[PDB]
Amino acid sequence: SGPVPSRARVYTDVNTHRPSEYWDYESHVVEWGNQDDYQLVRKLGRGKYSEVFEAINITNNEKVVVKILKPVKKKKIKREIKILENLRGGPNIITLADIVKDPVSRTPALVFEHVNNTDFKQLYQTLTDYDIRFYMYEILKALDYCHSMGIMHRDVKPHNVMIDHEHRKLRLIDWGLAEFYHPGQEYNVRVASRYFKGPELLVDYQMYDYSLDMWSLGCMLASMIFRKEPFFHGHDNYDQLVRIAKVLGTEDLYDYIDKYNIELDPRFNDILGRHSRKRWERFVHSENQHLVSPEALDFLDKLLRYDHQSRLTAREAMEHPYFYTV
Ligand SMILES: Oc1cccc2ccccc12
Repeated sequence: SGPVPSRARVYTDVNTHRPSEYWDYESHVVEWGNQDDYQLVRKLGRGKYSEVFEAINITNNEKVVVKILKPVKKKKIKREIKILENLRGGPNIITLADIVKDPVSRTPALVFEHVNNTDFKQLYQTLTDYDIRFYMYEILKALDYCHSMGIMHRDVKPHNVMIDHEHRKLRLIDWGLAEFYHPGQEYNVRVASRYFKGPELLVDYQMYDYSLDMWSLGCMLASMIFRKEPFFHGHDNYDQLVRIAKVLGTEDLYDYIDKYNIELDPRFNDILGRHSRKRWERFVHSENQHLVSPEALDFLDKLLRYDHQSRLTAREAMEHPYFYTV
């Protein structure tokens, strides 16, 4: 009679005991300042619904980042602004400094604190075993904080992790896919980048929680310690699950779908196959052995699990021996 329900093991009722104003983003009143206080300097990047610029606040001569959001869908922006305002000031959370509109275009624009980002492809080659442990712990601080605030990022990936390595500063950015956790709520599974999508989304199990973020974090850790980017290299959403199965075996996938009474899409019939559970040590090679340790492997094993309930919470992850040196 449908799928078996599930709930978060931590911060389960944090939003339930909160007033609706905190999580009712649809009712949140957004007030837009004048963009004339900001002078655009140069374009930094371009997203599907966003153009990002480096800018100067002409009232204090401070550099900022301006995200000109394309009004593809309102409420989503309301959701992102409400979440950004709720988390504003939290450890390693990007600071939303202002919300503005250009007088002529009337285009919505989010103003963030400036982060002097080190290129990922440049970072990935200079980071030591210590650096990986350090930055993973910084990400866990941001995740345990937003989960405690009843929020799941739902888009954890390297490009959403901004690091100023010189200043050892880290920020979790892009909260446009983030959502408020409400126990028993069925969410849209079309979230996260393919490589970091958790098995719950690929099997279309809508009653997921903060643990989705812990799966994505595990994908990042695996790519970093094994120097294989991405780790689960799917070519589509269907193939992505097949790639997870090629490492965690097809036995636990059926155990997981049976535990939650999940109906597998017929598209999986001819592509899924039969696979065995691999030892994490099989991914160790000469090029990555300086980043691997029994602690790192035990920690990874406890994040990359089919069962979202069985994964370490961000708070449990922070207590792992892998972080004793931080
Ligand atoms: O050093 C790292 C550790 C964990 C995650 C990272 C994400 C981006 C760039 C570097 C990272």
